[PDB]
Amino acid sequence: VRFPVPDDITVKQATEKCGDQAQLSCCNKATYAGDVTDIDEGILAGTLKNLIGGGSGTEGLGLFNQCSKLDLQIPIIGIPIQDLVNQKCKQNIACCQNSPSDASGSLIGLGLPCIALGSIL
Repeated sequence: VRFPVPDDITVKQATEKCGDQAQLSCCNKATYAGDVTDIDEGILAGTLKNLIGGGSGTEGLGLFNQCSKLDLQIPIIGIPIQDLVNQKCKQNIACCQNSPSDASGSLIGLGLPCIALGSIL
């Protein structure tokens, strides 16, 4: 992971940070679009930009493979538990678009389009 997620970010906070259409996912393999030439970062950035809203961090954007989604813990279930993403994950933590579109989604199923949360800070 080139852009690590702050250890003090809970799974809930991380989800809020990446937007309502994004969920944290931990992938064992990561391909960044700017690191490879056969992938157009501009296309991926276009769709992922919707999750960024306002900011810049395409340097952590690309295709993520061998990934598993992180399930949200219950926000304050009586006990004030602060479930930190780095505490349950030892894999590359990224935020993935939970919107199946036929543009930059269906015809590029070589991996999961996601962005490293550390890139959007």
